[PDB]
Amino acid sequence: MIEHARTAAVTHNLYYDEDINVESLTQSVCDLALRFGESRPFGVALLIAGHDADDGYQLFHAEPSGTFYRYNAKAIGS
Amino acid sequence: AAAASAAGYDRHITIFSPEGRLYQVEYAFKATNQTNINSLAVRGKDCTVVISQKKVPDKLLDPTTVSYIFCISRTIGMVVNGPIPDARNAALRAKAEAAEFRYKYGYDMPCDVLAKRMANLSQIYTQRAYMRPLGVILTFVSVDEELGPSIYKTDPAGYYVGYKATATGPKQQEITTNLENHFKKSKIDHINEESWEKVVEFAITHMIDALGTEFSKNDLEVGVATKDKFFTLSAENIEERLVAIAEQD
Amino acid sequence: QVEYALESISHAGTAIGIMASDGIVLAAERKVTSTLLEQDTSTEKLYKLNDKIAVAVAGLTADAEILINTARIHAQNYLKTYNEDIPVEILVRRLSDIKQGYTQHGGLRPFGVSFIYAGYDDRYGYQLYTSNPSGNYTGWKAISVGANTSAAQTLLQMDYKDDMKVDDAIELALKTLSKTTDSSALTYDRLEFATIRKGANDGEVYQKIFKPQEIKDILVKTGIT
Amino acid sequence: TGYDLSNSVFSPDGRNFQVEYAVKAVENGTTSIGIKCNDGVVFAVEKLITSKLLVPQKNVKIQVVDRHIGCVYSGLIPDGRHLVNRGREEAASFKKLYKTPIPIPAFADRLGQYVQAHTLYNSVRPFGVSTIFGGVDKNGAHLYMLEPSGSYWGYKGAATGKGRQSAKAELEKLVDHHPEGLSAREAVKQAAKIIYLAHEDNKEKDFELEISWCSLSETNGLHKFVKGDLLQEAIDFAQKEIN
Amino acid sequence: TTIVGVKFNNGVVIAADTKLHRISPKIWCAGAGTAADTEAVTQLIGSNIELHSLYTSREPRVVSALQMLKQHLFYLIVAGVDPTGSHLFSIHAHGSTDVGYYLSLGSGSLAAMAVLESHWKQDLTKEEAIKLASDAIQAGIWSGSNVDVCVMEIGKDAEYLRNYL
Amino acid sequence: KLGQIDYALTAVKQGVTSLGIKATNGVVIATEKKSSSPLAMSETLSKVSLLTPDIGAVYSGMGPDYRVLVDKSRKVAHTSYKRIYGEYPPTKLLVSEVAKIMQEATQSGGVRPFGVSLLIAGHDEFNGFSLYQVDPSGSYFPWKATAIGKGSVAAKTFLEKRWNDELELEDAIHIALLTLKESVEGEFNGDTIELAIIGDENPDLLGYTGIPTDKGPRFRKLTSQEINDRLEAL
Amino acid sequence: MFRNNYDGDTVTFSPTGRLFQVEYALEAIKQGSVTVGLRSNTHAVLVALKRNADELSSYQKKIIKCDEHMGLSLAGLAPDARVLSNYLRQQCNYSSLVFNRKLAVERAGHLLCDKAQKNTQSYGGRPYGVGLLIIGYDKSGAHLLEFQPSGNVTELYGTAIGARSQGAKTYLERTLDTFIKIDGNPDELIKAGVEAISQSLRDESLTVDNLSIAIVGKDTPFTIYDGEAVAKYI
Repeated sequence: MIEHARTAAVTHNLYYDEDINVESLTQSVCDLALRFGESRPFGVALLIAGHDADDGYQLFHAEPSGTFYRYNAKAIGS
Repeated sequence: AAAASAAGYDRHITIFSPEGRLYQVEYAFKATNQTNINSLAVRGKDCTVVISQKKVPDKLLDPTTVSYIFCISRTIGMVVNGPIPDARNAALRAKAEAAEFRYKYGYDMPCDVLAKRMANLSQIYTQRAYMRPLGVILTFVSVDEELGPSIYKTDPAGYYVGYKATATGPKQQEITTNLENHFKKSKIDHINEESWEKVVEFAITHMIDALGTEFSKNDLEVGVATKDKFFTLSAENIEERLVAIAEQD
Repeated sequence: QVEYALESISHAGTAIGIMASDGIVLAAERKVTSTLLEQDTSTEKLYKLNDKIAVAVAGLTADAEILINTARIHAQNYLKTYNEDIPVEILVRRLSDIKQGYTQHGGLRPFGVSFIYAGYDDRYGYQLYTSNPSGNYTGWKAISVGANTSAAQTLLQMDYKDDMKVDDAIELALKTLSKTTDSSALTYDRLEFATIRKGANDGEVYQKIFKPQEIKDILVKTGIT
Repeated sequence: TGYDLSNSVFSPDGRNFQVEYAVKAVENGTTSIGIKCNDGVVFAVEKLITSKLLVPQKNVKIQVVDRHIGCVYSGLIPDGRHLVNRGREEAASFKKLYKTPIPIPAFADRLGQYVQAHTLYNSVRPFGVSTIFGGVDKNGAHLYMLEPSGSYWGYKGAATGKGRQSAKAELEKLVDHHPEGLSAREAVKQAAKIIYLAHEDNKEKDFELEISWCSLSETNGLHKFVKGDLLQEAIDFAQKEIN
Repeated sequence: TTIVGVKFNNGVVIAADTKLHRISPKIWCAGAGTAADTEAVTQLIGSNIELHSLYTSREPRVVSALQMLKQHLFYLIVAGVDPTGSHLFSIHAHGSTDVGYYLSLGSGSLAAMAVLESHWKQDLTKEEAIKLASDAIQAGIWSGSNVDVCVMEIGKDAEYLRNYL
Repeated sequence: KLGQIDYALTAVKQGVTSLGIKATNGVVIATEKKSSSPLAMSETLSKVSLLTPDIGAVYSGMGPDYRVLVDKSRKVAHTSYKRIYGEYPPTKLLVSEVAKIMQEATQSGGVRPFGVSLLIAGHDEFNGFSLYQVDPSGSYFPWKATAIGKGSVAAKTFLEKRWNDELELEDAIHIALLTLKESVEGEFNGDTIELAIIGDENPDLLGYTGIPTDKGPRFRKLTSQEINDRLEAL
Repeated sequence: MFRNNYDGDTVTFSPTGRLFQVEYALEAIKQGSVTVGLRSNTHAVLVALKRNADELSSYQKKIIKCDEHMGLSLAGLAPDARVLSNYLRQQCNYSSLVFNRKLAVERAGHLLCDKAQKNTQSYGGRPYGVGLLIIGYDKSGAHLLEFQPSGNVTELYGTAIGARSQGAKTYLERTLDTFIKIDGNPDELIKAGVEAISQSLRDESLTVDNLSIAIVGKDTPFTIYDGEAVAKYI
């Protein structure tokens, strides 16, 4: 999921000359989990944090289901 | 209609049983008896003949559409013993095979290469766990120019052989025994008559004598193989054969 | 996670390799077989890789012959590439790596065979090696694989001397096999035999993979009838 | 004992139990019928009204293929929609290639082959529909019923769905009493009578009678719906007869 | 250039100067191109026609050899004997075919066709046909020695003579 | 321990008997031809097959599998050696390709092994006359003599009594007809037996003459009259 | 205590002609929060109650724009609503560039039925587990469609789907003659929808973020209201 998210960020940067929105990167790692890489779960819960000029400072819980939510604060793990 | 991974036990897919049997193929033999139709095929001196029973108990059917005799090409035809959907599949396949052969090789598909081709297709359906056997026996007839009058029969295992005469259906063993005892008496490999009018006449007689029931025009179907024409008799032409049996004896 | 493939070879007849101070000695035994199964064939025990290298096999000929042909192809390719023939170490490592791959990759099966690669090259002199389904290989002074491995290795250990001649290694291989034979006598038709020696007199590597009469002659030297 | 769990399998009898179970889905559908006339085909169906919220002019049970083939079905609703789409594109394919309207028997075989293919592989299920279809071509009137096995025949009159027993029995009386063949105007009236007689087993639900016809004299051999006064005349015939 | 073919009274002949294009035991060719013929098409059709024979259990027809030539060349002459009887054909880069009681092709053709037209008979016996083929190619000559010939009689295994004149 | 290949071997052990015998100057392959009905024309199916003019085969087990195998084996003998090397294979090469075809079926899931065992017999310039058994596994073995099918245990006991390194092809034919006679299910005559040799070349069966290089089939199926002539002494 | 043998796959039929796996996919629609749709002749309206995971959470998207003249809502499953809605966006873009038309909302319905029925017929796949209410405007007027995961679509004047929808559905059935005559006034059609969704909130209460609304028809593009934009409809 991380090396997919890294490859997704660098490909958007060289396409629009602009930084990826944090929702759109969160969506991309969820699509990977719906594809199972290429109704199964895939991988692990992620907290995804970032800033973009449109929707400001954002925190997302990306889930093994290939779905997500934005949170003002979120705890995961123990 | 694509292939995919799926599960099965040794009698739900074509797989060898502990005793080397393929149950899915033996159960496709039982599917051939389902229509409750008997058929008969015999060789003349310069023709070959195929007679089928016709059952249309349902008064709401158009009887013209109920048909188990199929025209594969100008020279060659078949009768199917089995469910009509599988029969129409086998007919569409045999028509396409014959057209593709006449295109490539430049002469009309012999009856020994069509039965072999259809038997090779049935062997691929007998080793495939993703596709079933067809519930059909196919009897092909023509008056070949290489072997003359020809009957070839193919079955759900992809076995085939040529025949002197044959019968197929629920009561075939009596028709077969009465044919065996005819050739044991006459000692020819054919019915010794020079015109298709006398062979279609002799076949209807044997069908009546074996099944113990008389036929109206509508209870029978007929095929008449001659060089450069396989054809099926209309009911007024079959009436001629039936009217020539009553006047004769 | 391969030990069943190492169990497989334990049944497969027996091969002995013994290295002298001036040569190497491969011996192997054919399993007794049906009267009508053909013997005059390519599927034997003592094969070859090049004019300087020979192998004896335990395990199935169908897994052996692919590796033997790969070795022949790779040895021909090396001689074609450098005009000096392949070192024994590079042949066994090349054959040890192909065999390791088919054991670790779950799309493939471990090769159920273990060859004793005898050879000569000037980088290390005469070289006796064993390789097995795991893809590991070891250098030896003497070794055996397949049937009666344990009994044969004790008789090897208590009689082997580092200074011995090739002729002493002929005796030791034949006497080991006649000590540890499953049949209560040993005969030329069950025995396959080969040597690698220093020429007729000059510097060349001379192989012999012995014909049945030469085997009879060394059996009647060695007092096995 | 496991022969009935997947689609390719023959039972020990040599029958495909998943296709036996697909025709149980057809037997739970709304009753629909067809009548072969002297020069055409009439189709009729009981359209069950499930609530006031359905937009009344846009739920239509009778389906049009090309311009000369009428179609109606009983059982799974997504499966009927798929056979009607195969039908529309199969007819449009022949019309593009040969520039002439598809023969009803050739159209029927292309569907029979499609539906039979869905009995071959265990990677798919059968269709849960029987289709009654028919029309007028160069050879005159044709009426067909096609079933989940890919089996089809030509009919004089055809019935499928929940009321099929009562409808078959009435259709036999039409055939017995009119052995020359019915006019399209009388076949419309007589089809309305058979759908009302089929609904008396199901009186708990409201229904709309829906009729269409395709006749060489009444419709120039183009398939059209029975609308306005003729529909109401056929309703009033079915209503005096059901008393 | 080399070709004369004669559809004689019990079989067929083709002659050439020193062709070897044995398509099947009963089917033969000759041709100008020589590098696309022999290897390539006549080896490649020769496989397909032996497979056709083993598959169908019948002799291979000359019309099958013609179909396969026309679709596998996608200026040869073809001759052979079927269960149908004897045939002679020629094939063209246009995608066409023709049949004649006799033929010749290439630079010697008109001179050879005059010698053919001077001597053809509908009852022509095989030595007379072989002689006509021989002498029409001899008239085409002032590759190797002057004549070789292939002959296919209705009842018989083909006879090729590595030279005749 | 049993799997799908042990069941394909049981299909072979249930199938009609066939055999092979190798002599000093040739090979015999032979079998019974069993009829499903007395109305069946038994000439219209072949039990013994030509693969190349110098290689022939006979089977035991499922006849339809063997027919698709031999069609593929012929295509294999063509696309591989005739179409690139210009010449037909040694028996060893074609037996390896037949075993490769049989192993591919036992390997692929959603396929079953071929329910046949094959005896493949032929000639080669380097190897001379040879006989090989190919099993449903896709494994191959060379044999001096062998039998497959129902009668194989009694047949192999008679072949062990009667084989020696000095048999001539004509006496191997007598041993083969004696071995088929004991296992016979139907009648025993030239119409129920099928028999072939790979032996001397037969220049008549080349079907053309002239080119000195070609010598015609080493392979020959005996006619029913030639069998009946031998059966008068047998 | 019971063991359904005929619900393991989407390709099994029950002995009674049932596709249980498709029925269980209809039971998945009643897992998502309520949505309402309704229409007149000039306008069609969606209204949806949006859930959240926690008080720190953003609200889950219920309404999606497929084109300037149509869009849908998604009760039951959220990720199954994006596979269908993405395809419906593709088919609208394709209809603009290939035919120079806006996709007809009936045509869009058939394309969803087609895509959904294929999953119902093939092994390894699962029927969709999402119910769509599609609204649109085209040359035939204002439209509302209910798509069901079996592969079926229905033309309605109004409906409700999601958990506890029978309340809103029963209010629409009782109010039908009134909301279908709300022409030339979009706000009253929105209020009739928000009163219908208020019958499904059993004791619960609408708020700016808990409520989302959409409208299309006549001069108005498909628009979504949520957040402060729904404040005049609470």
